[PDB]
Amino acid sequence: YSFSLTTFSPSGKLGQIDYALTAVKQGVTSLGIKATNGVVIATEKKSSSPLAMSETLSKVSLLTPDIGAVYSGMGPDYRVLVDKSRKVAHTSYKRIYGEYPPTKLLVSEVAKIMQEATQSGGVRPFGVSLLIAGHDEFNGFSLYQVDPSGSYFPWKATAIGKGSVAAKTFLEKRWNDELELEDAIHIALLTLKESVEGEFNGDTIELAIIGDENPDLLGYTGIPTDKGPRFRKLTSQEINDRLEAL
Amino acid sequence: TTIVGVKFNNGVVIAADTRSTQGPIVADKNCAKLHRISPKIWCAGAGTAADTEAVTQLIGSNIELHSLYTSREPRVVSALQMLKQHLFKYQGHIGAYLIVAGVDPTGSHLFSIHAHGSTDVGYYLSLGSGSLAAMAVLESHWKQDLTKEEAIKLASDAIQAGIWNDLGSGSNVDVCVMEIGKDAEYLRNYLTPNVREEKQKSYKFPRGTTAVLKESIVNICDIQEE
Amino acid sequence: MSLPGSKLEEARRLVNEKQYNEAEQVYLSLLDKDSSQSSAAAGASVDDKRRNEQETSILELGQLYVTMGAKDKLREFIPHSTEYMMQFAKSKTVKVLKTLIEKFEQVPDSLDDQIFVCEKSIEFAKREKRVFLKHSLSIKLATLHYQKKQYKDSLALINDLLREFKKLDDKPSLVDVHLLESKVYHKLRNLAKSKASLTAARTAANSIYCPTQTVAE
Amino acid sequence: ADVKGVCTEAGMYALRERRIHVTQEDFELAVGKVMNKNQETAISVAKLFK
Amino acid sequence: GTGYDLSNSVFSPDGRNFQVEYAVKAVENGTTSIGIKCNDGVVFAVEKLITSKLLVPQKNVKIQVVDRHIGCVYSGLIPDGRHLVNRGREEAASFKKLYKTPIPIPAFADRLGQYVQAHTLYNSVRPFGVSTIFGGVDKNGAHLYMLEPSGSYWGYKGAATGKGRQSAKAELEKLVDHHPEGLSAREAVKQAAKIIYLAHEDNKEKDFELEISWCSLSETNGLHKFVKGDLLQEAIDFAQKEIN
Amino acid sequence: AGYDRHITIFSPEGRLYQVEYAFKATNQTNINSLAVRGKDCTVVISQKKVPDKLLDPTTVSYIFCISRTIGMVVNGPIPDARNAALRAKAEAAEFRYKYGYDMPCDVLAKRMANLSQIYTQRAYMRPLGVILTFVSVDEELGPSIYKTDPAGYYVGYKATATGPKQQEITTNLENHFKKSKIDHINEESWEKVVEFAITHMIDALGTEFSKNDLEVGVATKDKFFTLSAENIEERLVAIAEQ
Amino acid sequence: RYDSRTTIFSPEGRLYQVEYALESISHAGTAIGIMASDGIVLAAERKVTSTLLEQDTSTEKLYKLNDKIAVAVAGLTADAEILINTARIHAQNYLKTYNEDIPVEILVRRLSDIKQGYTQHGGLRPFGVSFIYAGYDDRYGYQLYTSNPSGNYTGWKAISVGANTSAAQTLLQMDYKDDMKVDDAIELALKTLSKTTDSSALTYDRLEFATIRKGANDGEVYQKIFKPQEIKDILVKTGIT
Repeated sequence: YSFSLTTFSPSGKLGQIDYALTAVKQGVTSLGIKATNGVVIATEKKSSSPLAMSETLSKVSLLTPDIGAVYSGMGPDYRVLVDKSRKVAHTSYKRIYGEYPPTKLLVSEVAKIMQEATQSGGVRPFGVSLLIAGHDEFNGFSLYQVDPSGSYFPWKATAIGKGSVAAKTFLEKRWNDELELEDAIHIALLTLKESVEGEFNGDTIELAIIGDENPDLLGYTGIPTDKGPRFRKLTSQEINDRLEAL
Repeated sequence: TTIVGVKFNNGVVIAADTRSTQGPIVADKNCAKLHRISPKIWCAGAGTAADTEAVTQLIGSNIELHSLYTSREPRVVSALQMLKQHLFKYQGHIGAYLIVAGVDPTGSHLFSIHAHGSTDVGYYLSLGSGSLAAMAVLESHWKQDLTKEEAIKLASDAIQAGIWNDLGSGSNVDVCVMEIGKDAEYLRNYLTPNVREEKQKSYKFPRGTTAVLKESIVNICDIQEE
Repeated sequence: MSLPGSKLEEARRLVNEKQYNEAEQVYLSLLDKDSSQSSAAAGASVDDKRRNEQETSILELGQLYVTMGAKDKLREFIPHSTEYMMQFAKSKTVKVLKTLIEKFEQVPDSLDDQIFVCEKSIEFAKREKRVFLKHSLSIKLATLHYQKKQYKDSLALINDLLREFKKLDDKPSLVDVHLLESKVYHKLRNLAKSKASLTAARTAANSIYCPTQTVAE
Repeated sequence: ADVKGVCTEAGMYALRERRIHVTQEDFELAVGKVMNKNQETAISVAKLFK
Repeated sequence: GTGYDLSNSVFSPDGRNFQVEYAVKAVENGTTSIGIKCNDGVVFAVEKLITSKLLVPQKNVKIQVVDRHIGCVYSGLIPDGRHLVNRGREEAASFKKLYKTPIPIPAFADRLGQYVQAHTLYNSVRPFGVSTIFGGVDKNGAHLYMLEPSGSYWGYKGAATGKGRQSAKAELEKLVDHHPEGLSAREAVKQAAKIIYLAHEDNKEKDFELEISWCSLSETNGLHKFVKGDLLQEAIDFAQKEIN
Repeated sequence: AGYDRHITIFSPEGRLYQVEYAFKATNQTNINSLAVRGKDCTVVISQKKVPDKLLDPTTVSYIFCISRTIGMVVNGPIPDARNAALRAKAEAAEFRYKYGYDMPCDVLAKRMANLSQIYTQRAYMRPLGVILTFVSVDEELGPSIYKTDPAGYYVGYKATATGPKQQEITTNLENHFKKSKIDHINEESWEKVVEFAITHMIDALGTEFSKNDLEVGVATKDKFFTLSAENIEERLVAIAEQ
Repeated sequence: RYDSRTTIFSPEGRLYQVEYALESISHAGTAIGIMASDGIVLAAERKVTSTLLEQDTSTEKLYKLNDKIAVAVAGLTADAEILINTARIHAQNYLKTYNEDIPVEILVRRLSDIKQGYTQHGGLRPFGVSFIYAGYDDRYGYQLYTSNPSGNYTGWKAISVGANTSAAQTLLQMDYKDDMKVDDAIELALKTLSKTTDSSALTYDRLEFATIRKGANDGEVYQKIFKPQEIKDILVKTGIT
């Protein structure tokens, strides 16, 4: 029943999908909050030893300059799948469309890599549920959750991982229909400090935004006609700033 | 077309004209001959416009993919080697001539690459139709070690001689200055040698000066219930 | 940016090296220079967009208050900073106003003032503002009645708040409420409910999300 | 079976409270706990994902 | 225990692959193979049991040659060891075409260890179950390895495997003691024989035939060849003399 | 109950029992490795345990030269040690001619790690039981240590240790970095950074070392070499002498 | 026992895996088509919801496969996703080759083979998707079908798939009218959706809607997906809100 990708259950569904979901819940807590001019995405880092460099873990990886991600679930699965995601994005949708793809479209490709890893029995699907946030000039700022069940959902605010259930009511309570990015950045840290305490500090919590265009990150100038990276990773020093004013 | 590169101490400049000719007729008066491989690598195209355009795009996506993968700054050095490989595979059945230059942490580099897969390094290069006309200007007027100032002046001078003696090189000069650890400066239409001459009559007339037979609306959108 | 910077430095040199007397005049200029920024009749003195200046102004005016040595004058200034708060008409008020009051609690300003300032903020903070701003002020008001030794007035407020936040409890902030209440009851000299509230605060500190200060308490 | 246990949990919250009266805030917590727990038997919001 | 065999890629909780340990046990039932490395050579000797006294004598070898300079002898199943040497001849031959020189002994060690490792890594093949002692002489002098069915190898001053590894490792252990210097390949021919003779008291039910081979830089021109004739008879006389 | 007789089939906790029994196969040769960062070098010192006297010790090793500027130290078993070493070498080669420059410590470790994930993704290969730690001084990152695990998890480090008695090594290192308040060793030649790694390992294990019982690989700026037993010996009386 | 792979039958000539695949369907929300000679309404219900699930920016249970045929989805949305792409690709292949927008029959028959194919050949999983195909072709006019996950099809005048298939079917056939109106067809879908679904109030955000009509301006075929606000207004009219 539960226990092949091939076998359907009496009430249906594959069990491997359910067990892969279990994996996510053993993960770390990542959460996203949509503001009216951004999306803030936040997660923490752990590594066991403190002798570990924390700036070497990849968990906030830009897929494109327009679209950042986090995960909860398996660490190994992330790096591989981020790698694959990027590769597909240029083949199907940057050699054709001529620019880095839509937030909606790219979320569908990611789901399609998962889906292929469910169809082929003896091959497990990815351990991760990602949050993929981005911007496009048609559908605006957007936020998604793409599950290891190969389905994706759009969301207003969401959290995934172990601490998800505690975070979601904070999100219900504290979300309002009109927010700024700066009130979202503070709400993001506040909620994430529920997930852990005794170790939360600006050098071990990794937090980024997909906000407004920044020509500061564009790296070539004197071309006004294109936009710069929507994405911005905030440094360790910024994360400490926001944690003091909170 | 004409393309030059001038190596200087604190970076490298790549200049190329805006006109594109496909036969004896001018395809475009203004259209870019500075294609973007990566934010710190730029290159200009010569030869058949289609082959250069396609190649730059193909290699460009791979070097942006590489930057993310190696989690460090895009090398000029990566780019050339990968590009060279790409060129080899067709066996010279692709007609791309390029000057690629950039700044990376290994420093500034200025390369020439041919359709065959012959590869060269100098401290001053050119390729294209009007390469012989610019080459003369570089060898004489260049010396080893330059400031920003002298490099930009010498680059626009070479294209400018290009326009005046080369048929396929025309119109304006677009210059891109890549200094080591600084933003590329894309200075669109830095130099004009000859501005436009206007036409001497107005050619706009009333309607019915051109005959109509039928007038129709063609669809482009979906109707409602009205 | 440049100008407010210079004015600030200039008053500061006088304070410590010549006299306070001369610094008052510069302090007057700091208030006018801020007033223009706040109501934006020059784009905040940088044109177009308010920019950096919108923030710069409220920050440097709370630096001014605190300097400074308590004065009779200083009393009068502080609950009128809530008019200045609404003047910008922004949602980034919430964070600065929390700090702002925190500055005023530290320097003692006698019985009436600390409580009087806080009630004025709360009026404006339920005009159209957040639930978040409101609760942070409520924890503070409760602390103020305790420090003046008002145990009826302290205990009654703690009850009006809490019963609604039992229905919506998701806050790391109610550990603080629980601790105040326990102190209240201890100093009215009943141990029945001094005991009952210390247990509560301890239950609230099982899920661990407490600052240093909170555990110390 | 859920709904007799809601009443058991509420009456145990109400003991902590120490009142003859059982307030409705106790019946807000009892539902929020019985309900949360049955969404962990369904392994998150799996109905959504199928 | 039970479980985690029946597969050849399945990890045990202890951290092992059971079936791969059962390989070594098959190698133990195989006949005794030793190599004694020498200061300007290597000597390989092997105990070839006599199925019945109808066997043709000195016409069946478990010694096989690889390229023209690398000796190999296997203990374990006789045909498995054959199959693994054929693959080895093709690999030594590809190296040889490609670079226009004979193999290094470290080169071969790497390549063989990848082919044994390949069959422990996949689910549709049974891992090998042979050890194969090999070595020879190169530029860098003489070298000797012994490759286990687990796909493990190291150099050895001297190596033994098979039923007689109990006796043979002990004799070799005396050999290093009596000679830390190296021992000439000639005197090691006579030595090779005594070692086998005492290792044949673990397979005493049957009779044996002694075949010695060698490869020596100065007494074989870097080339591997069977030791026969007068050299082979002298070693017999040596082993016979001291056993009684 | 199903769920380490298969590579891909999950447990009802969302763990892969079989993959984790590979994190537990790294004790099979029972050696310890330490690699630490100096200020112009990366040092790795791991045991060389030559068990038998029938073995020649100079072919016993775990430190592999991968490339001009790249070494790798193996903890765990020999058969998989060699498979890890060829793939990293093979990839080192591929990167240089394809992309026309040397290979950094990140680029290699990420690629092997992704490769481990692929081997766990299929049920047509197994994971290996080996822990890989890459050592280099990188072209623009300087001293770098990247540990690649059997699942394909990687994290960088100031210092890492591996093996059975790794925990004993780990407290000694933690206390050093805590007290110093730097993420480096400030000794300004590699000959004393090597001495420092020997020093901590003697104290942790409680054992003396000798010439045959250590292996030392040294990544220096723009070059790499693994030290002979007699050079290790010079280091060992430098410790003893103060 | 026989609850394994697909080659094997049960001795009762049942392939358990097609039977279970049917049962997959009623663990995702109700989906109803009602055919009328004035048009077809397709109406669907969300499997679950929360207060911060965004569902006003996109559809995800109503997909256009082409410009005259569209589908409602009930079942696993992952299984659905691949089959919708394959359907849509084929829909345009037909366009390229014949210069006509693909007939409803050719498209259902294609997908019936494909579903069947994943059960019949190899080791691949069967699909557990029910698509209500609602189309126009200039042969048969207006057309409704539905396809089983089993890999066969039947034409309908009304059908319900998804959760609560039996009840939702019963209320539909009880009040069905042979000629109907498009407007009444929309009303009968809300009336049924209320009693079958265990959500307390029936909200615009728990509904997706699309209508396919040729009677909203003739000469042309107009696919009108209802936006949230149109859905929100029509609940008022029927007095549920």
